[PDB]
Amino acid sequence: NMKERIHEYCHRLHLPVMAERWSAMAEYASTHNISYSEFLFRLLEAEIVEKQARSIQTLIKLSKLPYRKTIDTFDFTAQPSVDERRIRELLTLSFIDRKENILFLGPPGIGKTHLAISIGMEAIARGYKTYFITAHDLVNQLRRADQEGKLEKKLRVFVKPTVLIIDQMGYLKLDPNSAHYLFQVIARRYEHAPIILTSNKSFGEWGEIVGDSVLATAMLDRLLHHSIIFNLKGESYRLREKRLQEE
Amino acid sequence: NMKERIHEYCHRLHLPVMAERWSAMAEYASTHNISYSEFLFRLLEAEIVEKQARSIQTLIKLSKLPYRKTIDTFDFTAQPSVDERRIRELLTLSFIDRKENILFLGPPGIGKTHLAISIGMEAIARGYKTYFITAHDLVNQLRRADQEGKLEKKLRVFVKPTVLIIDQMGYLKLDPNSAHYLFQVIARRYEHAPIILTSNKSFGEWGEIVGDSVLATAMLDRLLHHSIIFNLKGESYRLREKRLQEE
Amino acid sequence: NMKERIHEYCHRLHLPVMAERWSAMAEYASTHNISYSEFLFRLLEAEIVEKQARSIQTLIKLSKLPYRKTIDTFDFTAQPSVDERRIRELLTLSFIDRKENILFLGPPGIGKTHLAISIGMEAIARGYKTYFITAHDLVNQLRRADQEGKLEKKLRVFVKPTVLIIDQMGYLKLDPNSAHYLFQVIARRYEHAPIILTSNKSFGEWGEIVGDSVLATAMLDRLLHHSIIFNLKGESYRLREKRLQEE
Amino acid sequence: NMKERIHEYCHRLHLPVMAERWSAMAEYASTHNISYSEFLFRLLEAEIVEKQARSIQTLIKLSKLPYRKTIDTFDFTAQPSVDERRIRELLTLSFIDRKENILFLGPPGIGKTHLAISIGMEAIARGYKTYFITAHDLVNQLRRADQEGKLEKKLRVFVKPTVLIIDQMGYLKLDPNSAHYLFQVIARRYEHAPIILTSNKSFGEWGEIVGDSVLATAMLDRLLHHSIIFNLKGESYRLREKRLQEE
Amino acid sequence: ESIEELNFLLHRWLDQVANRKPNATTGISPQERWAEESLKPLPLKDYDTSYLSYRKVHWDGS
Ligand SMILES: Nc1ncnc2c1ncn2[C@@H]1O[C@H](COP(=O)(O)OP(=O)(O)OP(=O)(O)O)[C@@H](O)[C@H]1O
Ligand SMILES: Nc1ncnc2c1ncn2[C@@H]1O[C@H](COP(=O)(O)OP(=O)(O)OP(=O)(O)O)[C@@H](O)[C@H]1O
Ligand SMILES: Nc1ncnc2c1ncn2[C@@H]1O[C@H](COP(=O)(O)OP(=O)(O)O)[C@@H](O)[C@H]1O
Ligand SMILES: Nc1ncnc2c1ncn2[C@@H]1O[C@H](COP(=O)(O)OP(=O)(O)O)[C@@H](O)[C@H]1O
Ligand SMILES: [Mg+2]
Ligand SMILES: [Mg+2]
Repeated sequence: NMKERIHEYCHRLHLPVMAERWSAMAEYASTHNISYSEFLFRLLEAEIVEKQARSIQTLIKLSKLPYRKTIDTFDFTAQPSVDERRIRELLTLSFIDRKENILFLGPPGIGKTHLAISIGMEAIARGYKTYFITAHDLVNQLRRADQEGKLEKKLRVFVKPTVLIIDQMGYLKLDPNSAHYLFQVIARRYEHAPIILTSNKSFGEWGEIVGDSVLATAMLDRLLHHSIIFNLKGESYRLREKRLQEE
Repeated sequence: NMKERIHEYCHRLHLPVMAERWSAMAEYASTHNISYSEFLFRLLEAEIVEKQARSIQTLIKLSKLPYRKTIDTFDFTAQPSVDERRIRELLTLSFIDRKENILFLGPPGIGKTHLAISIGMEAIARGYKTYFITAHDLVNQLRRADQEGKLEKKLRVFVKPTVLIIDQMGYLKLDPNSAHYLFQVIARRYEHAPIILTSNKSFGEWGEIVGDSVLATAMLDRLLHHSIIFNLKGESYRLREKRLQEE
Repeated sequence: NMKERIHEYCHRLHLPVMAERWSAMAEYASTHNISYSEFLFRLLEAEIVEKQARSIQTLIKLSKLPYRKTIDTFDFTAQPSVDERRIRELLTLSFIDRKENILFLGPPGIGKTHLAISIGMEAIARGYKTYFITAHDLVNQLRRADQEGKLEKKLRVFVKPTVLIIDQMGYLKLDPNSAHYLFQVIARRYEHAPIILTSNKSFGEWGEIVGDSVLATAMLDRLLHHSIIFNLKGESYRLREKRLQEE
Repeated sequence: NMKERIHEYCHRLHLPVMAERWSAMAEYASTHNISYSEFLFRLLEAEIVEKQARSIQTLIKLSKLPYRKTIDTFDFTAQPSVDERRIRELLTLSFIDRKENILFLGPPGIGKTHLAISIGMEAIARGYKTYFITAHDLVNQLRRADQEGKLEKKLRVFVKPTVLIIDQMGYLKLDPNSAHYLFQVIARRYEHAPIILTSNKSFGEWGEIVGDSVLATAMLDRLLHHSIIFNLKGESYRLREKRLQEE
Repeated sequence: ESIEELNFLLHRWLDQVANRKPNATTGISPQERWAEESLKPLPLKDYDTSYLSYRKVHWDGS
């Protein structure tokens, strides 16, 4: 007949949602005298919406985020030091065009990673690729790749993503000789793509963390040229905020 | 608007034909008030037909066939040695399921290559993959691959195709190296995929052709285990066409 | 011999067509040396086509349709009240899956029975089973069945068909007994199988038609829960044909 | 394509074996230049043979025989009193045309039921229907049917089969009033179909077994008119024959 | 017939007997030991456990 042939052709053209809903769309267009062009547009638009949803699902899967969070679950009353409007502006993703780097600095547990992942999620929503990594982990992976000789592959893996979320810069300290990998990543992404950094160590401690003063100075010179630095002043939310607000 | 968005969605869902013919088909439906289901079916049918056409063109391109020939072009009155019944039954492509190898033997210009090319074309048309190679070129490429150490790559390339058409066999004499290359090719495609071969020398002569009686006998024994022979006899069609052109 | 044994086997395996056409098809194959597979395929295809033809004839016979009508016979220019789009979409037979009941309302001779007969014919052609009964005859048969105690038999006979076309509704007035018979028929085929009904009275008038306002309202409420209405308006095609015959 | 369509059409026409072997038959006809008519005849003949085999399977299933035995497992040296040639003649099934009744009489365990079932199996092989029952069981079933009022159905069930194997006539004695059921069966099958009887009680004991002298006399008068009575004189095979031959 | 009803019945049953009957080993009503328990305080805001998906709004706004 024709219904089975339509189903088969929709499946062969990779249009599952179209195969599911074509009968209902046809009936609705029938009951409202919808033009043929608008009927086709409705079908195509539904298919596009579903495909974009699945694409966003795949991108969030490959982002390698430890978890999923958003600005909705964030309270700016507990963080009054920094302006709320600036974060909302960042949510517009105007920094992706400017290629500016976003830095969150503050004591542990003050919500750095939360905000970074929220911004990354906003970027992933609108199609931009995003990769989440810990600085020490990134350096270790680059070192292993260099030892194996195929360093450029991993370097491209780290440089291609539009948004790079490097977290826990100061949490762990690898052999200083490997800091050149971090410098390579930061310089290659320089003036090309934004970088989202989050850490609890001042800018002076970088020389100690990487075990090199001039290398850290150059890394910061490039990472801070086009950037918007947010310094979060407060106390560990999970413990201090609840303890001080339950009183 | 709507038309541009329809075009964008069509080209984002990999729908080339619909991008152009949707307006014409909408015009046609309006001129006859065709049902929405039938309109969608017409769009999908046209898309599928063109997709299959492009796929078949690509398959023919990959096959490396020197030129396109069909049994419909092959006259049988001029070739009374064989009967249409056997040839068309072969064209049904049952030997692939039976893994029977097909061998054509006859004087130059009889047509033993036209039939092989037609069989390959039909196999391509029915979704199978075919590779057309001349025995001399096959041997040369295999020798080069062995020299570069990539012999496994070329062996996989020559074994993967469902139907392998080996042409220009017997006319050129072979050394023991080429003999073992041919034996390896046959063994890899023995009881695994049909081989279509055209030659002008009897089986016994293969010992002299390859310069190794034992190896030639082994090749013949393995090939004839699943084989269909075609002894073609007749005046060269090239010569007859030349005579007709003269007169 | 062989021919007589072939005939006997054909008539013992329920192969009517092959019994006669096998000789003609053998002649045709010999005149063109058709392949055995294609010869068998031609035989089987002819047998299947004739089998389907006989099956459709039997289905039409069982349907009790007074005469065969098709939408191709139904002119739409003469009936501008409705549009070809809706009618053909109904002809796609999606309401059966949706279990939507179809109701036609209009003046005498408009064509509300021609469309129902065409829908039934298409449903038969697509493998569905259709029963065409006039409301008066339905009521009379149900009353007789109840008198003889076989009401369940006739109810099963009238509910089993996938599509039930109830004709001649409204013109004849109904008593409460006939009212409850109609209500039972609707209830049994409510959300279970489509009902195609043609009438000439508005829904409100059904209270007077059946002589029970509450029962008529219940019937209308249950029917309209899954219904498609067709208000047909125009000069009687019978009268127009008579006028054309006169001139 | 065509192979799948051929398979589908063969299944829709109820030709499973034809669907399985059509490719092989086509290939064989190809390699031997078999005529199209002979190809069709081969396919039809194979299908007919398989269908007849399945029909014989169903008939043997419905025969309700306690087990399956044949003359092959029968030794005529242990039963020299009766002629072997007569049993072989019976195996020709000439009695089915003459409508003569076959009676086996002898002591228990002398092979009565074995021979009766063997002859019944021979009859089933050539398409003739056969029903096996024990006389007392038949009478009890007829009595139950008569009590339920639908006696004619069971009577037709018992009379329709071409061969009726009534065994264990004297094993059990039901209420004499029910012997009229046995008389009904024997008289209705009289001069219409053969009856195969096997029992170890002389013809004089029938009046005692059925509890009626004249009724038994009439039953025997009808059952013995056209018959071939075999009297087996000997001893119980299973015990006596082995005991006397192991010495 | 409803999981809410089942949960309500379960909580009532627990608070009636399950957390009231003395244990066969501790030999004391569980609620007294609960009163003896010293658990760490709960955070004011609970870890949000809700499915988070990203979707796109159609052309019209549906
Ligand atoms: N039966 C035929 N009908 C039509 N054209 C034919 C026929 N046989 C051969 N030809 C023509 O033969 C030409 C190709 O050469 P042909 O296929 O005969 O060579 P071959 O069998 O490969 O011989 P060789 O031994 O040289 O490899 C084409 O022009 C094809 O049209
Ligand atoms: N649009 C049409 N095109 C062609 N013939 C038509 C059309 N409408 C009605 N007819 C003709 O109408 C005749 C049948 O009567 P019609 O179907 O109009 O009655 P109806 O709708 O059942 O009316 P009633 O209320 O009397 O039951 C047939 O000759 C059919 O050809
Ligand atoms: N301002 C805040 N609003 C809501 N939740 C917060 C806030 N600050 C911290 N949290 C909670 O604390 C955790 C984030 O701590 P994080 O910033 O990752 O610490 P660190 O940067 O030391 O890893 C999250 O589970 C988050 O829910
Ligand atoms: N002449 C014989 N040859 C082979 N087997 C026999 C013979 N006579 C009896 N038997 C065996 O004995 C059994 C048949 O006994 P049967 O005639 O049924 O006794 P009854 O008639 O008392 O029921 C079968 O299992 C069969 O194998
Ligand atoms: Mg050639
Ligand atoms: Mg009508």
